[PDB]
Amino acid sequence: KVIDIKEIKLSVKIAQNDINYKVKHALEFLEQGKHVRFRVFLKGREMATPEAGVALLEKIWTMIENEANRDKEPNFEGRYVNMLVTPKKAEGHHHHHH
Repeated sequence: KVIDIKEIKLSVKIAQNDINYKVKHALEFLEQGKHVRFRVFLKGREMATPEAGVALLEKIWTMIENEANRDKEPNFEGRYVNMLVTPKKAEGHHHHHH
């Protein structure tokens, strides 16, 4: 595959500073025309509530929605809640290789 995708991980019990830092890189990779897969693993106690991961991911989406497109919704599947964002620089079609 020519499409390289970065899978950035987060946690329910995560610092906001860490989230902020991660969305920065997420945006930069999007600017490269790549995809970032946000995956969150429920630590243990919060594993009883999948919505915790969903809410975390939604916050991320809120932060980067300015330069990111939403590929799908965050959902709990395989003990990981994942959401994917497509770069807004997509559909260039001719915008590659100088």
